[PDB]
Amino acid sequence: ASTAPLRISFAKIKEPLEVPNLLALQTESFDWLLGNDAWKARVESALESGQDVPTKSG
Amino acid sequence: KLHQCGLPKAMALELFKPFVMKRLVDLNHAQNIKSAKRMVERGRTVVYDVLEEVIAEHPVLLNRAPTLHRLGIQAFEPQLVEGKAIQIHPLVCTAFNADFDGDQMAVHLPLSAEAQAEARILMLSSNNILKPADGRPVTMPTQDMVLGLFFLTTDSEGRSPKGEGRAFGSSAEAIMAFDAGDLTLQAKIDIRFPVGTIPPRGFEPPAREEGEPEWQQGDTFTLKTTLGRALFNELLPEDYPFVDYEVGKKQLSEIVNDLAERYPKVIVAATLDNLKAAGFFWATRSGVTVAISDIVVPDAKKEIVKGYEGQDEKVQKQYERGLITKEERTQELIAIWTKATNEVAEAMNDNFPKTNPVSMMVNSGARGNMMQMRQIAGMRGLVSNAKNETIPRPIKASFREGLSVLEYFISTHGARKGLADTALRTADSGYLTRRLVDVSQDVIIREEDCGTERGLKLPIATRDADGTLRKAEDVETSVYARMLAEDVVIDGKVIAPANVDLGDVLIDALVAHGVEEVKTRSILTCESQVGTCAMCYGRSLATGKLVDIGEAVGIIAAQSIGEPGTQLTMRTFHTGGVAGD
Amino acid sequence: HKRRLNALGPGGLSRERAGFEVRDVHPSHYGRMCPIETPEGPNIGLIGSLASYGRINPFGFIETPYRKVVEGQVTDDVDYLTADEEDRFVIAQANAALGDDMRFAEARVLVRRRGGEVDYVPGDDVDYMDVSPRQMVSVATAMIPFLEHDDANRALMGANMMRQAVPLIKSESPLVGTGMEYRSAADAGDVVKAEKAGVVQEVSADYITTTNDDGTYITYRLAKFSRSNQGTSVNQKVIVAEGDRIIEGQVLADGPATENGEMALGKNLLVAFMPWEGHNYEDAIILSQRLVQDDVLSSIHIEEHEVDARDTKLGPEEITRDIPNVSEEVLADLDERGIIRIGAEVVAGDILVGKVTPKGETELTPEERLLRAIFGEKAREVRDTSLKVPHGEIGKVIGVRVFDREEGDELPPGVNQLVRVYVAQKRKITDGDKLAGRHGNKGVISKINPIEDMPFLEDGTPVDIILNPLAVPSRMNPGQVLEIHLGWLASRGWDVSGLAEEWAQRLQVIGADKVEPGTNVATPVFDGAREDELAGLLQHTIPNRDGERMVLPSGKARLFDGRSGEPFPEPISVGYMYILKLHHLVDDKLHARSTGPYSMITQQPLGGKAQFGGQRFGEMEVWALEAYGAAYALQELLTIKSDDVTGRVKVYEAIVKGENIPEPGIPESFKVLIKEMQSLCLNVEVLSSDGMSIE
Amino acid sequence: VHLVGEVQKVYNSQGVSIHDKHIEIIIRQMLRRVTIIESGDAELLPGELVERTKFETENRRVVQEGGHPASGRPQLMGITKASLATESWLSAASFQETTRVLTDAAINAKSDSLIGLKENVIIGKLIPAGTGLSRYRNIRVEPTEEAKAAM
Amino acid sequence: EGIINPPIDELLEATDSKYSLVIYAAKRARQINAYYSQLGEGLLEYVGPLVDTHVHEKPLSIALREINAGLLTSEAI
Amino acid sequence: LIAQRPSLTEEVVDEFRSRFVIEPLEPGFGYTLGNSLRRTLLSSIPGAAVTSIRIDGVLHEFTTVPGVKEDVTDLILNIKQLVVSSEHDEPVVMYLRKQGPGLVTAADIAPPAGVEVHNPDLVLATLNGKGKLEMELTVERGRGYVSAVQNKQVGQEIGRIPVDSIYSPVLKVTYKVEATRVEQRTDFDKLIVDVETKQAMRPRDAMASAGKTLVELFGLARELNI
Amino acid sequence: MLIAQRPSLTEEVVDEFRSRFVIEPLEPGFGYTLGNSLRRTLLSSIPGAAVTSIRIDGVLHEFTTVPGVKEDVTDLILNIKQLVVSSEHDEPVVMYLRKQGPGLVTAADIAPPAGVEVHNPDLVLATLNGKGKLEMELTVERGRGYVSAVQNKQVGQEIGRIPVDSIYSPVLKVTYKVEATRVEQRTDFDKLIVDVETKQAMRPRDAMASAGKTLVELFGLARELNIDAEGID
Ligand SMILES: [Mg+2]
Ligand SMILES: [Zn+2]
Repeated sequence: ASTAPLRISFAKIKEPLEVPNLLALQTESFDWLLGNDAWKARVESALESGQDVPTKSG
Repeated sequence: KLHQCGLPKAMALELFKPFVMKRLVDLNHAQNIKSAKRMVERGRTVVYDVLEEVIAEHPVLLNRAPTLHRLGIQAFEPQLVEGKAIQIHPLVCTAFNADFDGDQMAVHLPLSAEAQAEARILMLSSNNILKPADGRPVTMPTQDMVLGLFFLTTDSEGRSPKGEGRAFGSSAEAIMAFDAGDLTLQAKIDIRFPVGTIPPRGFEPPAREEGEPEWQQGDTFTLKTTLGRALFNELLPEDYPFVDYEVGKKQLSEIVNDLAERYPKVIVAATLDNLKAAGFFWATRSGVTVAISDIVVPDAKKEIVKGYEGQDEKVQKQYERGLITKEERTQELIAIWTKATNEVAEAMNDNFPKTNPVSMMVNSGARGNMMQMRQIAGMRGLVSNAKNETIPRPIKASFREGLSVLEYFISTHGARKGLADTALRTADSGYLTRRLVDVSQDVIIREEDCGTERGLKLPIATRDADGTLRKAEDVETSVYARMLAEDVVIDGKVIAPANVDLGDVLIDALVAHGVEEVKTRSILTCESQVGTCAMCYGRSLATGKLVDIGEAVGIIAAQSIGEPGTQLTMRTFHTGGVAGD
Repeated sequence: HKRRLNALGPGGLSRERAGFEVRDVHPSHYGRMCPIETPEGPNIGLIGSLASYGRINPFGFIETPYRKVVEGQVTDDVDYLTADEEDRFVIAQANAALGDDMRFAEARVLVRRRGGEVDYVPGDDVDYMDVSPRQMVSVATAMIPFLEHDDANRALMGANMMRQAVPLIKSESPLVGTGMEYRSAADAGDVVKAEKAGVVQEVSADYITTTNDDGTYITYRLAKFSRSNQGTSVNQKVIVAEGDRIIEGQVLADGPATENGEMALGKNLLVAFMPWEGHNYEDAIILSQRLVQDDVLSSIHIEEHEVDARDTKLGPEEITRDIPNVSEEVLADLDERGIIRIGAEVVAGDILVGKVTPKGETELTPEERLLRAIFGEKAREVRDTSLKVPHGEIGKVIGVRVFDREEGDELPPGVNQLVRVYVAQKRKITDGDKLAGRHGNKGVISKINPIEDMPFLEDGTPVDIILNPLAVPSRMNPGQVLEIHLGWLASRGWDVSGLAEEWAQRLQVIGADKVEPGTNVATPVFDGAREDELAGLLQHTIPNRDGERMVLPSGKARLFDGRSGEPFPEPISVGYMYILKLHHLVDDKLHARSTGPYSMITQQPLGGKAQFGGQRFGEMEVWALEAYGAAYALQELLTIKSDDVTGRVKVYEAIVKGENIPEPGIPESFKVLIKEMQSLCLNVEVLSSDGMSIE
Repeated sequence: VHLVGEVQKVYNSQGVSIHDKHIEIIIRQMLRRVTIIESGDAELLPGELVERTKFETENRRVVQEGGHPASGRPQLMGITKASLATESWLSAASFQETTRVLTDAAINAKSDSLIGLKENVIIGKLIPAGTGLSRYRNIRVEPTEEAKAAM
Repeated sequence: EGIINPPIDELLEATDSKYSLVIYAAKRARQINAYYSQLGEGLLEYVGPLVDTHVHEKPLSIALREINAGLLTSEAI
Repeated sequence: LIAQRPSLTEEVVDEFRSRFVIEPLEPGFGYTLGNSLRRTLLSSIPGAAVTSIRIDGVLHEFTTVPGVKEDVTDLILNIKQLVVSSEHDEPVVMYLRKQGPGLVTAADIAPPAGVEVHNPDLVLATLNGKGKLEMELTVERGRGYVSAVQNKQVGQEIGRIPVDSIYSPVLKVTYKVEATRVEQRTDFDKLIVDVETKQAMRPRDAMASAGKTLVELFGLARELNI
Repeated sequence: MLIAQRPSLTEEVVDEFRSRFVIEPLEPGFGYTLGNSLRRTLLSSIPGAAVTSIRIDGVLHEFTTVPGVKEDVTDLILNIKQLVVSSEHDEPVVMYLRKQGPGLVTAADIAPPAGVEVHNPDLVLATLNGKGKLEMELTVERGRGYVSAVQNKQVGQEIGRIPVDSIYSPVLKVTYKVEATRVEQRTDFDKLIVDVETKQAMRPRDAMASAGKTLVELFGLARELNIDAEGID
């Protein structure tokens, strides 16, 4: 809602998907390497969601 | 001015530390030498005053990193200037190939008396009008000034030619009328000229009507011209014959070359400076701009292209049934779209008026190229697919309408390849230049006159249509600036005396007399016991006079060969599916 | 920097191994690697930025999101496709229109397929389409507005340049820009956002305290004027009030080059396109003194240089105010232990911290002996080695840090004490400074006219910057003209209601119909505002004063020449353009040298700016000088001006004394070479015509 | 003629122009050497590169001696080979290849005469091209008697 | 009052070349600079500026001024 | 042929904006007059501005004052656009003190006798309950624009800090021309110049000063001849 | 607050009619104000007198030929407008020129009426072949600045009479250039150089004195708003 200041949009087509976490490339990779709580949390979230993921850490 | 360069305070003060110290001790501003060092390090005002006193009459060589050809290093008169960047004269910038996007240029200091003498005489920025590559002006760039001159010497229809069809007693009253707004700069009118105004070269045979002898070559004469052409000519020196034709870029180079040939260097520099000032002023007034309504896409485009699309989809339909092979479909579609883009290019060319800014700054030769406007207004056309292929579906939208996503992607396919090719070609060009300079050394002019008479046969005039003689299309790079080994007699009378460099007048006379070939002396046949003689090499091209003994012809030749290596950037558009052909 | 994919590295494609194929784009690089942006140097294309929607396959491949299509009906389901799985299916284009129902409006739809083919396939045959048109463009390139109208080359240069804009004193978000700058700013780590949804209790410049409803109190400390890696300030402002409610992830404090959580890499200036007296020739730039006057383009710069009190074999080094062989006033602003006070303006040569060598074997020279006897001064073994501000510098010190060996702090071996001082200045925009816009149009400032010389508009507003029109046709980036017109439109609001026009209908349905003056406007990178929209809004701009619109329907305006005073002969294009202050500042580039440090193995001057380095007279320079026939200048530039130890002192003495320059000797590098080829068992002997030679 | 025309059309394809003398100097340089054939009377090796001036000199010597001249055929080779096979070993060593040229310079015991340009840029002496020539640099200066009479 | 103040064409036609002009004017400039730095020996050989001189000047400007006036002459050994 | 001398009439459109009409000008004369008037009205007008300041416990502009959400540099930017009228030809000192929570503004600054702040509604900063702002300001008088670099003259007073100052109190000028109703081919034009200036001074005396400067320049040109 | 260096107009004369005027170092950016205002006022404000119409004997407006004269009518128009006349009647006045026989008719042979003076009798107006036959009457009228030719209906009143363009300004042209100069170690000083070309009638310096007086009046009209002081000298 109040995430950003109001900016008039000239866009014509609605976008279903939102931009992901733009820094996911580094943070998720190192999360996987450490194998800390975050990596295993994402692993179990993917498993219960059915999404494939390496379930062994780095 | 043409021989001036600006040096920020800090750089000038640091470059000239020994000289500023000597001047400070001599004027007693500083007690002793060490105190002078301390005072300059402090940077008190008297130090800057002494600096302003000491830099003048001391040349400094400005020099850019690539230094492709000998105009890379150029001497200048320094000049203190506030700020922190070198100030340079826009005329000499194109000699350096030095743009002002962002560009650093080194400053070197001639130290000895001989060194500064050389920088005064040889390397001076005003004695190098002519580029040594082919002997043409290089010190009249065109980005902005030439647009001003073109807008200045322009025929009617550039505006509503109000105040047209009248005569004015002298250019002064015409100018007054121009400020009044009744007259416009672009409007044909009859203008007087005071005595001494040398008239148009084609105006000479015509004259006024009288029963007594008259000499209009150097007295008053009315002339139907424009106020703009009057201003342009009064920029040029009085002795120069009047110019009544639009200047653009080619004719400006022509007149600059004529000035460089027939006038002294100082007059050439002053004329260039006047041309510069007027060009900037009248480009400011020219009102060239760019806007959304400036670039108007041709109306016909959409219709024609959809017609093509119909044909195209029809072809696609008869490819869906297997009636045509895929390769044949690709080739015929490529031909179809080449035809379409040629047709739309012609339609856009017809549509755009002569008064719009883009037309003014592309016709004049200021900057740009007609295909760039083609793909700004008309559709881009066929774009090369990766590893030198052609896509079947060219881009149908111009940059004004905005390309599509896949269209933008397939355009980047060629853009990045162009970048990489440019980089590789500059590397190879540098290597070639080094090799040419390194083989070409040792060849210095070490003799005034050859011992021999043997010459080289050259074709003076070719492609002579039936019942007429036509000179060679590329006569300039071949036979100009060469010395005839021996005289020529065609009607039993001598036409071109031996050992004279060739210009326009002699070439025209010899062609008119109908000779088909000439025996021009050249370095190949040169028979010199020591190196090569000056006359065999003929006149230099950066000076317009006979090559002085001892000049380095080898280095100049190698640099002239190597300079456009970066400019070539030409490659086969498509391999065509065959290798080695 | 985070998202780059450096192809260069160990066990991979090195710079030498590069060919034509690797650099060139591939049809696969769509949603996986931005083709527009890359370094333009020799490593062109080898390094590229990850696409906006890119994600990493666990095996290391890159995926991209695609929507699902079934029986001609695109669904609201997404699948992630790698570079191989994308080949089998036929993928549509997001730009393809869609009907009121979820089905395609047009049977004919653009599609792409195996091998990068772009052929069309009408009707229900596709299965996957791009989810957003900005899939193929990275963040930097996605920032540019009206990208589609620019050439690929200029968009490449504009992406490379946008990564060099320095933060300013006061940052302002673009009036016209992509709608994505908010995400780019927020996900960047510079900005400080809340981890709890509570109410702020104490707002202050240094820190901000918040209280979640649970009870936890958290205070965020805002960095203030701390040097970044590039010697630029990271000053962080505060936006939230005292009693305003907060939500998780909401933004509290801006970062460098940010505003209300929106990226702001520069300011937006009023631009008019016209040649102006040649001061903007060859793409140089003319801007008002208003920017110098109002600090519109001004950036803080913090330099940090440090010195260490190490112990040598003679003894320890002392950091003391009692530096030897100095005057009294030089050490005026120093502290007790010999440290410059905080807040004391410095200049070139000023003493930051006073350090003295322990001692050294001093054999007083006879002249020094006599002079010391005369003045009764005792030349002491302790020698001055204090830190001084390098030449060509200015600034107010903002902080000093001291670390002591004997204290609990740890230091490397030997260094008893270490001192770091911050010198911070406020560099204003000046001549020579490099400026540039978003669309790869860059130029050095060439003149800053007073506010009056600026050709002003019908209501007296001077134009803040002049740019040469000659750039845009050849540069093939008419996107900047579009941006200028839309910036003018954003600055002056517009009202569109009941106009019944096609563009009016599109604006009304989009919701961007009634826009007040000043509010920002967003044009996505590939769904920008059509030129019809710009034309219509230009017709229907809000009257700024007296009920008249200063810009004609053509998008141009009447410019009154400030100097002469007369109106310019024809209207001129004007609007608001976003410019950036690059980091290619003149102050850092400037460098001169009378005489300075010399190298060791070969006695020629050494290189670089930090060490008073003379410019290199390369091979092509001597080639050009030979081409002129100038031989004596070459002799001096090779022997007197470097590479001859005997001649340099002699020439300095002759210049200072006024005596004529002496004859050059032989260079030192030649003797280095003859000695080296003597040590390869080649008896390289220099001989004269009449027997042995004299050297 | 063929080389001049070919390279000129290659340049003109883009649109750039250069004068033909620039090309002609290089072309004369490439053609400078001659391959000796039938080296019977000349007593040197057959089938190796030899400078044109050297060829004419040795032919004059042998014909004056009464021996029949050894034949030769003009040979064209690239700029690189021409540069490497030069009389001044220092200039060639300053070119791209250093080890081989230095090695054969040592084995041949060839003294590098200082005539030319690059090697006189190595030594720091004055290049013999332009202001460095003997005839320009030997002049002496003194005003006229009337100048002193005036003052 | 400038580098280009003495125009070059007269100097070329005087000295018949351009390099010879540079070296000859350089020799003259060296001589005048040596005279100006005599500081008291008063060697009879040295000759001061023939043309008028400013209070502070470069030797080479005066040398080229003398060449333009033409009163100075050269002679190759 | 007809002789008609210029005549000036004035009208007000706002408390600080006025329009001035000069009808009998010659053809092609109004534009140049309006331009020269604008050039001198923006360049040289006498005004007052803050040239330097002092803050307790602050040694340079970079640091921050505890208790105020805007860093000192933001305070420089805020005061820099403060508009003042100073009658003392010498520098004057003003004091700004504020304790407790609230918005410190240009209204609460202490005006010395003869120096007046003219934009009291401006907001300079906001203080917290714990905060405390003390500030000394130096007001000088001049014309044009002067950067902080040349305004620094005290070195030992490390607490003092200079600020770039702007003296000109005029905001903008816009001139236009028309055609007079008199029936002649000359078509004498009516120059109308609209001046809007800051709250410091009425535009009337601003243009009075501009006219004084220009008339003095042209009188210098005239009298030195003949 | 006071100007660092006061200006001082100075003159440089190369011909009796051509002149150059230099202003010493001046406040920054003031060069263009003074330069262009001076140009326009010097070109327009100074009053003068020049011909307004010409009448040839025995010709029609459409009939561009004149019998008995080798030259045509348009060159005659150029020549007459070239000629300078000093008049003070404040109303239209007429001048006559009647000459016969072959020869050359010049401004010297023109007979001026009372109170009108021709300044340059050297100009040759026309050349005659055979019988000159020339009879001519031209109208002079004082005025200000510059005005283009218009129809007054004089042609309808008399067929021979035709309009002609006029040069009321005593000056022919002003070319002003502003350059930079360095004073007290500061380069923020602009020198104005104004080159004034004027006809032989009136000296340029007096003309610019009149122009400066006019500008002084026109800008001191602004003193009436209020009394204020600005730094000077
Ligand atoms: Mg560049
Ligand atoms: Zn020869």
